[PDB]
Amino acid sequence: EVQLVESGGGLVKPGGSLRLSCAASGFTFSNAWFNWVRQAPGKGLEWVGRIKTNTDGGTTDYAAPVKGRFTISRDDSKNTLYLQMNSLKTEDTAVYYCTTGEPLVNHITILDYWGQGTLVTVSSASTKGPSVFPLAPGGTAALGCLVKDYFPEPVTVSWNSGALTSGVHTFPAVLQSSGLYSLSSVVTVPSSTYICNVNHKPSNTKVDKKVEP
Amino acid sequence: LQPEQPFP
Amino acid sequence: DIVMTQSPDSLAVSLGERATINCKSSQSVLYSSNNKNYLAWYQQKPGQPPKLLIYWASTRESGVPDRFSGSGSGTDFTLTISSLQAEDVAVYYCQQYYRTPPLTFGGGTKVEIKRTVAAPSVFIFPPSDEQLKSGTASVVCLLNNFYPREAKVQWKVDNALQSGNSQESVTEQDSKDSTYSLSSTLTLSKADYEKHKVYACEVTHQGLSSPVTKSFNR
Repeated sequence: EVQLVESGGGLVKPGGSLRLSCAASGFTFSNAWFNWVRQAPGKGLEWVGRIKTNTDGGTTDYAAPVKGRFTISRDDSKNTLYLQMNSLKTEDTAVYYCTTGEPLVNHITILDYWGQGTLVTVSSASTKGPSVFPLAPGGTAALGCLVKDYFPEPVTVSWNSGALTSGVHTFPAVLQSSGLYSLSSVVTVPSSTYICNVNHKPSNTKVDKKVEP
Repeated sequence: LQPEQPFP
Repeated sequence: DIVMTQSPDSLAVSLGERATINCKSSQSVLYSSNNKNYLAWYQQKPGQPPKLLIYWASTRESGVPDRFSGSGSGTDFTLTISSLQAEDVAVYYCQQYYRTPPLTFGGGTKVEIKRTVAAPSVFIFPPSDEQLKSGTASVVCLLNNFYPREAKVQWKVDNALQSGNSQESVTEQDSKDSTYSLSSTLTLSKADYEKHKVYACEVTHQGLSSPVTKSFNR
């Protein structure tokens, strides 16, 4: 299988620097032209930049709102692609994807393969872990966890280590007046067994809260 | 000009 | 700098029926030397990266079900999903690769399932004791598995209607039963939460003849 796995996303202040990585497997890394495409929350896809094969001189091209501040490089020996962001602005806040075409059919601007994406938050605000509060208790009960006052996004929530997945709803975080995020996660039926596994990686918060009546 | 994406 | 345009912005089609998405390029993408349209389509499910569906305007990517079809030429293109399933709910993007860099995309078109009206189940949660000891109280109201998305939530403290101390968010459309869920949180100071006694969440929706209230005391 083809795998594009990205890392290095997180919080960074305006004017700072941050390097995203993209580790590739399942195809010839050295014959691929790699792209970075980003997506601001609730907005569209915008191509950031591109690097050609080293055989083609490792040429890099960048989109206008990003030229002069962003740098793309490749390490064919490690099958790792880099996106190096400098002079960061709040409008650079987005999910960043690495993406490439299958080199065996010579796809250089047809985007066969995408990574899962990593979120970059450009803010002067500071990291804060969440507080996790239970939500307790036709013929259906509701229970859950409330994940309050954290920054930045994201939080990953799972139920029972985790799966239990049926009847679960994890809601989009809401940005409160405080400038911190709050979300909730819920499940169902009158039974019993229910642990919510909350995790906020920017703050190394990793909490398992047991919801009981 | 011609597009970059080659077509086999 | 080819600009890609898409229409409509949103689409609700019944299960098994046909969804049609349009894409326009600010200049031709056809290229007369061969007769190939340099245009692709991507499907982005919620919380996932785009997945390539179609390229060269009508070449279906490997593994993509045949209910997905692409057509058009020059500046006008169409993606057709002939027998729409619940798993096909996503935002679909077109992309030109005619004038190489930059790669440019359209604004996307959201495709959702049209479905029988479903009334919401309603649940209300008082604040935890874990939160009250910290000077704020969050009462949550859950509107579960309803359709369509439009719902109104009204908080009442001692039968006094509230305005601007709740916040809500809505799940994207469920990939199985095609329903939505909504979560509303009213946040008060521990002082103001204790000054009052009854906490009501009132819900209005097409599927309810009269509003639904769920309440508690303390």
